Amino acid sequence: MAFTLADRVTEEMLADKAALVVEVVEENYHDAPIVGIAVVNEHGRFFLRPETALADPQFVAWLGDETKKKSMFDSKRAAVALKWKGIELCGVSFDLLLAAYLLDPAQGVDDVAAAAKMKQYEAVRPDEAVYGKGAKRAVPDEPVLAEHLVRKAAAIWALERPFLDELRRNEQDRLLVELEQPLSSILAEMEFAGVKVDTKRLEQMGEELAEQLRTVEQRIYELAGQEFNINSPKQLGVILFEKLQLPVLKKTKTGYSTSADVLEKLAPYHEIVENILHYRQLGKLQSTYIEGLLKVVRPDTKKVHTIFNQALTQTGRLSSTEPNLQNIPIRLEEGRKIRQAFVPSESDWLIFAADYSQIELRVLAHIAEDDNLMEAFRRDLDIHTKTAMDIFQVSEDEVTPNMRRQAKAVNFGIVYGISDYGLAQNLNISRKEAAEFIERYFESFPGVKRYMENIVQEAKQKGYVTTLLHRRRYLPDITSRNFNVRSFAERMAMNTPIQGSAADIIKKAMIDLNARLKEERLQARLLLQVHDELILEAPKEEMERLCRLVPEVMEQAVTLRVPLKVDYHYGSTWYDAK
DNA sequence: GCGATCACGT
DNA sequence: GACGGACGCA
Repeated sequence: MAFTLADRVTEEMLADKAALVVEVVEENYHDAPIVGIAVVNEHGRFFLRPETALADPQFVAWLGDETKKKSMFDSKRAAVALKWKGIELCGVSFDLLLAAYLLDPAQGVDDVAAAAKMKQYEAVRPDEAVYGKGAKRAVPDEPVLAEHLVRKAAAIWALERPFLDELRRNEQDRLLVELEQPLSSILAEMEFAGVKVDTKRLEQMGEELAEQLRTVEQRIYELAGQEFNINSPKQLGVILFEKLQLPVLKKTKTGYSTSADVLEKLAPYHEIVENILHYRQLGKLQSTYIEGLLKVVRPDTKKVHTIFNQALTQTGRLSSTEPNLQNIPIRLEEGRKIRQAFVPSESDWLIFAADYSQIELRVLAHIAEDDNLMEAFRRDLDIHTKTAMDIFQVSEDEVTPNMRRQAKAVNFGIVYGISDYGLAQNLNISRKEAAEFIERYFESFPGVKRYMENIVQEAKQKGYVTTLLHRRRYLPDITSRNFNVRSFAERMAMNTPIQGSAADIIKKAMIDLNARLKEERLQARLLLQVHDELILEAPKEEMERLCRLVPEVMEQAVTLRVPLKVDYHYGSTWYDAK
């Protein structure tokens, strides 16, 4: 493009409206370099070196002025990288990444060029073509870098209006401006704050694990003949199914299955199997959680700073990476103790955790208007026990533990939209038997059945389904003549208004909570979101206020035909917040 | 640099 | 045949 390579900041660069590019090339933008800045506004196109621009008091003033509106792509990346430099970014009124995510989350828009292609704009290169792939990644020389950054800013400048126009046609403009963009700032603060980690406690757990892995690893070698890579399903498969001749219950595309569900059925045949299961559990904790956390914890602050991917999933859920903090173990006690290493950032603070109880089935009761399901939540029943009572036609005192377990698994399948092979699998029954359970469910909950039928028809007719706050998911596969592919699209038509509305609700709750915390002059702060749960830390003197405030704000985020209900706990570590 | 397999929470 | 971090091979 035609643009100015500026040696200093000028007044015409600080207009009331601009496309702004604050380029961070490193994937993890925490404390990462800013390699260049581009500004496009009514007066022209400008490239600035960050050493110049970020030391200029008027430019910094302009970045922080809420009344100076900026249009950007992935403003959270820029906001966080600037936070690490002590600079506040305000006034971002349009985020092209989030706009493209809302318009079609299946596109996988991850740079300006991919978003621009959605509106037939191609005068910008993909970041990968400019910087390189993995190891071959590099920042090019200034003339090349400056043209790329100005071309990205020019693209944002030209694309704001067509994206906003389509968002408005879809009734998603408020979803962008009042939900996703405010949430992006809250996520930035959460990531920047980080979670404090007790690294010595993690190290001693790693030491304990490494000893136990060593003991089980040698026991496996004695029970087998040879030594082998227990972590490679191929070598393990030769040992189990050829050397020891265990029955082959399930094959994979490349060989025999050694999944935990197959190994458990093989346990009676040979002592080695239980040890492989034990090794898999321990190795999971060591490699994924202990080693992963120690690798990414910042050694100066002893904090981990995750990155929440706000623009990735087709349901509207967040994801979390580097480290992923949304799948820290909790089901088994050995892994749950890892949560003891997540601690408040200040002495005499505590961890506070609040979770919605059954938000997805409450959402389902609301959208389906199912009388039976609505009444169960209005009575605040144990929904798994109640589902077992209806599915199996027994009174509450005849629900056995196994009945409740199988009803909970049906509830899981309904809440996530898993296939009948999925449900049969984790219930260890036949696909046919799993389908009969679903059948008995629809008979006890005929409103849910009507809703499933109607929403599949709606998806076929409109081409998409929507959530309570107008998030959209397109389902072109709903007319596929491949039965599996079509069934998958049908389940996604059912599931997305459920899981996606629950995502809408907690995102609004986060916005409301952040505003309420400031109103009430609390020091408490949000640290993590885990799909239906919010994790905070606060001075211990604030716990009593948070016990009243947090559940109320989360419960009042939307109004449904059934109440929402939030449980909460607090303690000295994340583990204790139970 | 990839594709494949397994496993964690919600 | 829901979704979203970590051998094999190359």
